[PDB]
Amino acid sequence: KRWIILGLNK
Amino acid sequence: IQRTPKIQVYSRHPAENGKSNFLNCYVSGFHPSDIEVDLLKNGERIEKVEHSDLSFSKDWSFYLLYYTEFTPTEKDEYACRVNHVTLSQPKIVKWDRDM
Amino acid sequence: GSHSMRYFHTSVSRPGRGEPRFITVGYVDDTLFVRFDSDAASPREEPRAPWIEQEGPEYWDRETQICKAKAQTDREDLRTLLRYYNQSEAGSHTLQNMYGCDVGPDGRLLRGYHQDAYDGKDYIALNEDLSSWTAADTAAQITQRKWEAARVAEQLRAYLEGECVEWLRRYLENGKETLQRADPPKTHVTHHPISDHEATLRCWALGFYPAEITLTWQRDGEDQTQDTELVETRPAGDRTFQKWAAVVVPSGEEQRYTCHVQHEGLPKPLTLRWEP
Repeated sequence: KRWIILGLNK
Repeated sequence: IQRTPKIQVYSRHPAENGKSNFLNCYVSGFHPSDIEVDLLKNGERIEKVEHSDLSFSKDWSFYLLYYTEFTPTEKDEYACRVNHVTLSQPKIVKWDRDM
Repeated sequence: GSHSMRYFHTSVSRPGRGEPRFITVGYVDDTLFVRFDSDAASPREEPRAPWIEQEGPEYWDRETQICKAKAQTDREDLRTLLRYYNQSEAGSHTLQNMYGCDVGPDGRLLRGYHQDAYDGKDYIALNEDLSSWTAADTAAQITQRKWEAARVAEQLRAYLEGECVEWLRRYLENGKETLQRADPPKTHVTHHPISDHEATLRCWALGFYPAEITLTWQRDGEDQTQDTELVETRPAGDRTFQKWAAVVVPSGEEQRYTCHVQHEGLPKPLTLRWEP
C-alpha cells in the first residue's frame, strides 16, 4: 500500500 | 559517478543436455541505469529474451535479470554480452555450467 | 520472523527522447508484488504475486494514480535539481527513492525508511527517528527546508507507523503460503582441478528463499575470508536464489577445508566437505 502525499516536491 | 556492471551467466536449474531450462544473465552494481544486454547462442543474438523491472540495491546501484528458456546441448555455446558507458567495448561472459 | 515492505522508484531523464522514464516496484521481503513502468503501452500498476491479485479495482486504481503522480513529481524534481546543481539540460540524470517499513515477528514497527539519491549519490534521507532529515549537500538542504516547512516528516511517520505496517501485516497473511515459508538451500561441494598442484573447491547453495545467506570456507578451522571468492547472491528466476563460495586449495589438502552454511531455513548451520 503506497504512501499518499500531495504535491511533494524537492 | 559511474559504476561498471558485475555480470553472472548461469542456468535456473543444473544443466542437463536435452532438458528444458532457463538461461540467466544477472547484471548488477551498475550506474547509470542504461545498459545493453544480449544472450548469445553460438555467437548469435537470441531473439526472445525477457527481463526484470529495474530495481536497485542499498548502495543505489542497479540490477536486472535477463532470461530466456533454453534447452542446453553438449555442443552449443551460450554467453551474455553487456554494454555500458563504463565499457570501452561490449563485455562477453561465457556460460560455464559449473559457475 | 521479521518482515519488510519496500517501494523503489527510479526516474531517468532522456533529453530529446521524450519525458523521463519512471519505473517503480514493490516488495514484501524478497518477493516482488507490484510494478509500474511509464513506457508500458497503457501504464497501470500491475500485480506480480498471486496473493495481491485479490485486491479490488479501487486498490489498483489508487495505486496506479499514486505511481503516475510520483512520475510527475519526479519530472518536476529533475528540472529543479538541474537548477540546484547548476547543470545543463543536455544530459541524462537519475532520481531514486526507496521507502518502507520493517516489522518484528509480533508485527510491531521495528524501523521506517525514506531515502532519496540523485545521480546515484545520497541526496536526502529521513532519520530513524522519523522526525528529522539528513541532507547530503547544500542543494539537499534546500529540499530539507522545504520539507520541514511542509511538515513532511510528520505525515511520513504517520504512514510508516500506520498503513505501512498494517498493510504489510495484511499481505503477510494473504500470502502466508509463500511469504511465511523459508526454502532452505540445497548444498553441494564440487572440485575443479586447475593444475597438478591445486584445485578449486566450490561450495554451492541453490533454491533458497529468502536471499539472506552466509557461505564461508574454513581451513583448519580458520575462516578463509581473504582467500574466498564469494559471488553475489543471484536470482534463479522462480522466487529462489543461488550463491557459491570458492577456495583454491593445494591438492591433497582438501580435507583441511570446511564449508559452513547459515540460512534461516536451516535449523542448524551446515558443515560440508568435498566427498569424492
